[PDB]
Amino acid sequence: SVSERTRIKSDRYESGVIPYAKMGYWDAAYSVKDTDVLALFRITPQPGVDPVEAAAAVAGESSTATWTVVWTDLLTACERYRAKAYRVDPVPNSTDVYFAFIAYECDLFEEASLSNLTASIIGNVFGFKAISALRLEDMRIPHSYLKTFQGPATGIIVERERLNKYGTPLLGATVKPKLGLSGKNYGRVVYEGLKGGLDFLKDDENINSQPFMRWRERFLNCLEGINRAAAATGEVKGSYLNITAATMEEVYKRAEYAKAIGSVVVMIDLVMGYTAIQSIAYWARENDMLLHLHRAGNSTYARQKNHGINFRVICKWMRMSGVDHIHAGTVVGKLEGDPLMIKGFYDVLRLTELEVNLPFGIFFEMDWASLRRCMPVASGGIHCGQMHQLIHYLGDDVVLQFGGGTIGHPDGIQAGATANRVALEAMVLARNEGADYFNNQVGPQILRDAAKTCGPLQTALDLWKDISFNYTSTDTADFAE
Amino acid sequence: SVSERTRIKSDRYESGVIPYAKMGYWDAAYSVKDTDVLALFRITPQPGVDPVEAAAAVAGESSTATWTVVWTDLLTACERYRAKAYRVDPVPNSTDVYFAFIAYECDLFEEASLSNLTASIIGNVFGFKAISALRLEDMRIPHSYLKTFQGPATGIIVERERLNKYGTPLLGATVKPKLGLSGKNYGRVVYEGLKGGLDFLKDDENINSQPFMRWRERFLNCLEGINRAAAATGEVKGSYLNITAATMEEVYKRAEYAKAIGSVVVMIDLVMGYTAIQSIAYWARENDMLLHLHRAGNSTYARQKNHGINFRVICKWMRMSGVDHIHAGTVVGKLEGDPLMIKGFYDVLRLTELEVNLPFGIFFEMDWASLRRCMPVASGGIHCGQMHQLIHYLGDDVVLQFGGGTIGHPDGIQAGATANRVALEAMVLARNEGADYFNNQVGPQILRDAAKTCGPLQTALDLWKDISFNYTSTDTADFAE
Amino acid sequence: IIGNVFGFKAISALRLEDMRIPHSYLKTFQGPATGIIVERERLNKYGTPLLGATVKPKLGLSGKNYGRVVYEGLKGGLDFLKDDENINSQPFMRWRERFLNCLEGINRAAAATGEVKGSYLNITAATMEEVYKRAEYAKAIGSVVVMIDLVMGYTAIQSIAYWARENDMLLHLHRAGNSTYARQKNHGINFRVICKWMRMSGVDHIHAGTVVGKLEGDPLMIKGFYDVLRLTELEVNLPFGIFFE
Amino acid sequence: MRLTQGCFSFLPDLTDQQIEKQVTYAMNRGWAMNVEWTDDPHPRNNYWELWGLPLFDIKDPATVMFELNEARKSCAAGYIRVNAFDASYGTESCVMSFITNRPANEPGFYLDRTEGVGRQVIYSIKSYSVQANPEGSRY
Amino acid sequence: MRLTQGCFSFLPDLTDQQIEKQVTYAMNRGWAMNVEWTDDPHPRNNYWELWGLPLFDIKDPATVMFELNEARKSCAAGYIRVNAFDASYGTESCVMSFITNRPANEPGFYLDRTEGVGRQVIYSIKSYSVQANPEGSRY
Amino acid sequence: MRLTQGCFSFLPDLTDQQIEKQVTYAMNRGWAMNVEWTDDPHPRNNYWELWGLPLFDIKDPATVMFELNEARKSCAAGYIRVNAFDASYGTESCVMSFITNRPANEPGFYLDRTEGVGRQVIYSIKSYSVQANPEGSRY
Ligand SMILES: O=C(O)[C@@](O)(COP(=O)(O)O)[C@H](O)[C@H](O)COP(=O)(O)O
Ligand SMILES: O=C(O)[C@@](O)(COP(=O)(O)O)[C@H](O)[C@H](O)COP(=O)(O)O
Ligand SMILES: [Mg+2]
Ligand SMILES: [Mg+2]
Ligand SMILES: [Mg+2]
Ligand SMILES: [Mg+2]
Repeated sequence: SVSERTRIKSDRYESGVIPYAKMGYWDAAYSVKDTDVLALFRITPQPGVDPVEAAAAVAGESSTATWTVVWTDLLTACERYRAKAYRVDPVPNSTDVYFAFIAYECDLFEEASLSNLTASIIGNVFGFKAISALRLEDMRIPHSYLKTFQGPATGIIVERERLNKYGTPLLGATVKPKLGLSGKNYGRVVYEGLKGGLDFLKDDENINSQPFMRWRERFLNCLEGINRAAAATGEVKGSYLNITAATMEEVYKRAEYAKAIGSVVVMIDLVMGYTAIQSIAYWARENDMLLHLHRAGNSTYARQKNHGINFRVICKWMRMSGVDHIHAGTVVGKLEGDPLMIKGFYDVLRLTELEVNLPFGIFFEMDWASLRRCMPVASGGIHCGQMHQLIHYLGDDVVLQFGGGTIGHPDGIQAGATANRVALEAMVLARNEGADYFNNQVGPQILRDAAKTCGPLQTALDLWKDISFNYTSTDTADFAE
Repeated sequence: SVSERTRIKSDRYESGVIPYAKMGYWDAAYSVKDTDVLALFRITPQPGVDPVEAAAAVAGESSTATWTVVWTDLLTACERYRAKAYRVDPVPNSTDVYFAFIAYECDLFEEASLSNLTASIIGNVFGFKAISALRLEDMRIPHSYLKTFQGPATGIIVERERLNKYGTPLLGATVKPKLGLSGKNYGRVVYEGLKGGLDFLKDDENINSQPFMRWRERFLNCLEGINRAAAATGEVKGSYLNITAATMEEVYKRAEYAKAIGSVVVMIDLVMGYTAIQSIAYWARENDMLLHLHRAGNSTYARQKNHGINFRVICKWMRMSGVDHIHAGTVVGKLEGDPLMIKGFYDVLRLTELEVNLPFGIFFEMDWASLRRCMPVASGGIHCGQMHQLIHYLGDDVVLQFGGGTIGHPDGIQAGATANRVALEAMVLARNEGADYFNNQVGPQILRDAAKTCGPLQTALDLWKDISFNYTSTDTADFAE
Repeated sequence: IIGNVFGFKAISALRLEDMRIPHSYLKTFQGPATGIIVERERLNKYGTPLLGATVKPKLGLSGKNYGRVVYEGLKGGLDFLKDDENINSQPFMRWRERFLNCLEGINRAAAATGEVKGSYLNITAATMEEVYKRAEYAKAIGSVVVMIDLVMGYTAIQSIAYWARENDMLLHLHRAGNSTYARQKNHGINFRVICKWMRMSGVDHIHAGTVVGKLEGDPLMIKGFYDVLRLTELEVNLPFGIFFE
Repeated sequence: MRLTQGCFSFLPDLTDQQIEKQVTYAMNRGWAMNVEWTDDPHPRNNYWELWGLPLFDIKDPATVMFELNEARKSCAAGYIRVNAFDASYGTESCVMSFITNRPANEPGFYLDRTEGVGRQVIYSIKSYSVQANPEGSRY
Repeated sequence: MRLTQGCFSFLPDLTDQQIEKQVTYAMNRGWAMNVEWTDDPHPRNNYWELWGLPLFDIKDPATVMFELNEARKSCAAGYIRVNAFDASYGTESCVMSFITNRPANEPGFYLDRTEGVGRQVIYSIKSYSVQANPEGSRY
Repeated sequence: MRLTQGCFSFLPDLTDQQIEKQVTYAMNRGWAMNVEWTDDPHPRNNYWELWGLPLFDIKDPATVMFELNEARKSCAAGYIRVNAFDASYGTESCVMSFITNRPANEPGFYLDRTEGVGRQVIYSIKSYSVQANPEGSRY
């Protein structure tokens, strides 16, 4: 009878189920604090679910709530820890889809831990029955949380100082075929491509260690090819040695090996996951290593507009974690890339602060707290005939990677590299002189002009001139300019 | 010149672009080998794209191809390494959606590396422009690849032997509120819940280490509560101590601490990523620790039928990696869960081999190569009034977790735990006696009968009788029985 | 497979002739640390058999004189020399003296010829700790190759085979003791099975017979042994002793 | 206190009729039954004493009930449990274990606390019945 | 061989008119220009010699061209590069560097190989011009 | 000295007739052939320069001999080797490599010795031709 006598009988904490919007997780008058973490969700409620209740449900189940009232809330400063949905707008040109802004108290999150941030923001709410579809579109990571993270190990500025390369985009290429090559032939391709003009090559994302080539064989042969090309050109050269592996112990073993033999750079795959990524980003800073992130698996959740995580959020999480490069799209290549979305991704990675820019998908103002800048990488189905488009959409601080577009050259790997570099430098020179190079009657002419004195470029333009990848995008803007 | 004289002039290896289906990645006559890795994709081609060409594109860009021909293929046993799309069927009751079967040579994949398997299968193809939507539905992991993986550190059988608990589902509960509790109050909730009858409690997925509670405070207080409840009951007791952290070094530190103080179990979050998961699964075997996996973030790619990764594939990858528990759905709780899909997930986790069972989403026959069985965990918005449904859908080898459904009890945490345990044991006893317990006129009566002599259960039935989560599922079958 | 059944009273003689090791068990083993293909790439030698020589007398030479013989043999054209199987560390020559002097002879011959050269430094020792110490020392001074004796046994062999892959070292296996069980037709273990077990364990070389030299070797059996070691798969070939695909 | 090992110990003590139906259930699955006794209730006392061999070939639930009631007549005061074993590949383990007999009074346990390093406590669960009397004289 | 440091070294040597347009482009962005000389072409020779101070306040490209051609008259045979510095927060670094003068003949480099542990090679890139003659007399 | 890389360098320099027979042997095995040049004879100079692409789709030994003689006309003084590549599963590697051309005079190498820890010597093999002159001017 003592349990009967001491039952809680208040409106808010008597046992039972009440709506999340009545549990403290909805407050249209809430005043956002500079220290709050903010999230923008695209919410598609199930039919018959109130849109504000859905927003409050997301806010509650990603902060402190569960499905029924619990008295143990009263052992805490419960008001402080509840997240607040504070704004629910209809999505333009949709009928049952809403933009929901949610504010989270700074103290909810473990310092410097991407795994903890994501455990709250994306942990459970995407599986909630009451929501038919849910997409994390943007986040405002507050200055005070960012300062707990390292940011890029090296960053764009120090990277170019380590390479002694300033004034043009950087150049790279994935070795092909994706799988099957031996370590000795891998070093040959790397040697040829670097000697022919590329700044970098890279292991394919699925080149780790396999029966046809064990990883130490690849690393040693590639370092012979790298140093050969550096002595043949007088330039710093490198190749992204892939240290992706099953366990953290093996990743570290491959990273230490790459450092011991003098590699300027290593690469990792996103499928390794946030905890390994954060560990190796700290390692890369501690060991003077450039850290290239291939975004393997990103499109399983980032492709569709109705559900998942927009890649611009991934960009923030990975710049926080501290990778030095991340693949970020080409617009004109073989992988999905709406240009307004892509330009937004590149700004997220490269700017010192973000302004609201709805056509670019930038929904929050956000200072980057002097975390270093992350180098976007444009890769996949591109060729030097598109150089005017690449320079226009993607700017100066980017690595343009030409795998098939280098190794597919009929006159050999060196010629393919030379064609790509001549196209790049000719385009940048003309841009700087004032040419209207993005215009289809101007850009292609700049390249044809340079090709009159560069056989490799003429051949490359002849071969790939008509190659385009024109498909309708899935990840598209909601606002026009 | 020499390069012009030695240009390759064959149909297949002269430079230029040819369709993937003409590059060796399509073979309707291919004979599957017992050592092949097989993948089933649900492919939605862009308008105008040939469905077989799309399947060949996925096969090529997830194995050895790029977008243009490369002579370096000829330095390899290139025919051996190409993946083969070998069957493309229309999806029932759909236009322009196809099931595509693709076979991959065993030697493409690094032994024991989930990161490498996924780098190929999901690395890039989900962002391919030519495909408007892509979903990985199932995989046949060959016996010879499975034997390179550990499988569950402990497994269902040894877990029940460590706990000395056989004959009923196991019982658990997430501590609530999700965030804000101190370490001392966390141990209080754990003590009360275990003493009241639960086998386990657990940290919430976002409880790691935070200003309101640092992780060592929680671990020490919980181990006082655990040992107190064990001495009060004569049972083995535990609580999933969450070791999720930013870096592998910190995860290991928390894991070692949990072992040092005698915890039977730790938990990790899927957001930590595959490499950390594999590392800690090996650690858990080496250190006699049960390893509970919370699937945080899974629904960002697993929710929608048109795109992403079906959770049954995640189940295979995580059973290979070696977690001992994984959250796998409730059917009747607050998170998405079509019953045929759920039943399929549970079979994937618990059976020694899989038979084709299209209504359950099992598209491949697959032996599990004596990798241990992984314990499904049913959690989220369930209560003891649903016990007949839980027993029917989810079977014997499962942890049923009642967070709000324990702590939300008006007569306190012990009462809530006792209500859940009485309901479970009464339901299992009646099932074993032969009752038609799943019937709505029978199951609820078994519970009402037990409630006549259990005040806590009567109160819980009174409070939550009318609570359901009836929404249309998104992840649904394509075949009926 | 061989634990107790060879001693059972009820069988008067027992010989293990062949084994079918299934694909799914093989994939749990490393196989050769380096293998034939990568070995020739490390040596830059393709087109002919490789060439070697055991230093003689078997026992008694000093480390300084061992290095002289290695220098002369390599400079004269051999790709390799090797320690004798019973050259480990002894009063007449402790092992570090041999290792340092051989590396001077090896590098001298390499500079005299423009070729990669080496000598199988024997790291066979009483304990795993001492074997590792000798392997690490061979690595530190730049040897392309070390050798081990079969008498060290399967657990040390598997340990050092993993070590050789992790440390970019060729691993030569001398089959010391093999003929105590592999010689007679009625009883023991046929060497083709040892070939399978040692290729699984991951040695890079193994002694496998000459046919025409001073040690036992019927050509049909020898040719069978070489197929077991070198082919990507085996077909039933009863004259050569290959009983399983 | 009530020892709540076993899978039905939050329900009242099982009648012989209730036990027989659980045995019938186990045997229709093809599971082998056995009977075990202890008077050490410690949660880590894995190996209760065997009452004969497990009944592998037995097909009539009445024969399991016969052995259970013979164990009840013969064993000292304490606990008896009945177990069901599934020998099939993938399990090869117990799949059901419940208590069929318990003492009239169980004093239970206390928690011994040894000061470890730092704030760590070294715990031992101690049984009042075991610390007081030897096996066979505990209840 | 051709030293391909600098961002336009895969194009022909820049004329004075082309250099002026690149300078005009840099100064339009508010970047500061400077001129630097070396006769050590090593890829890791970070610090080429300064030709005076960077031209922070200079607003007319002709003044940069004036200093470049004075450097050309005064410096020994070797390399001259022109750099553009962006002192803005977020950069505070060079953002353009290209070669404006190179020697008539560059012998280039060879790769020195030292036997490391295992199969590891310890590499050194060695300049033919530098190993042969001191600074000021290399070209 | 004589560089004794290659598999026939303890035999006299091969005639064109002898080279054609080796080429015919390789091609009858289905192997692909290529031609490579270098003037760095260091034993660890793994990547000699490619003369075009390998001759994958060539059936006539005269065609290989044609490219070899074109390489001999165009390349600077130094070394040419002919290789045969086996792309078959289980090999996927070179299976024959022999020298077809060598300079009139090869000075060879010396052994550079650096004092390591203890008695250890850190060795470097140094080519006289390479240290004296850049690529293309060594012989
Ligand atoms: O495997 C591939 O296809 C690539 O190596 C490109 O090869 P090519 O250069 O031959 O196309 C890159 O990994 C993709 O660009 C990754 O895509 P993203 O950059 O969109 O993540
Ligand atoms: O945070 C949560 O909501 C829970 O603690 C449940 O709390 P309640 O028991 O109070 O509902 C679990 O993490 C979810 O069940 C996870 O979902 P799933 O099992 O589908 O991955
Ligand atoms: Mg790739
Ligand atoms: Mg939770
Ligand atoms: Mg001998
Ligand atoms: Mg004591």
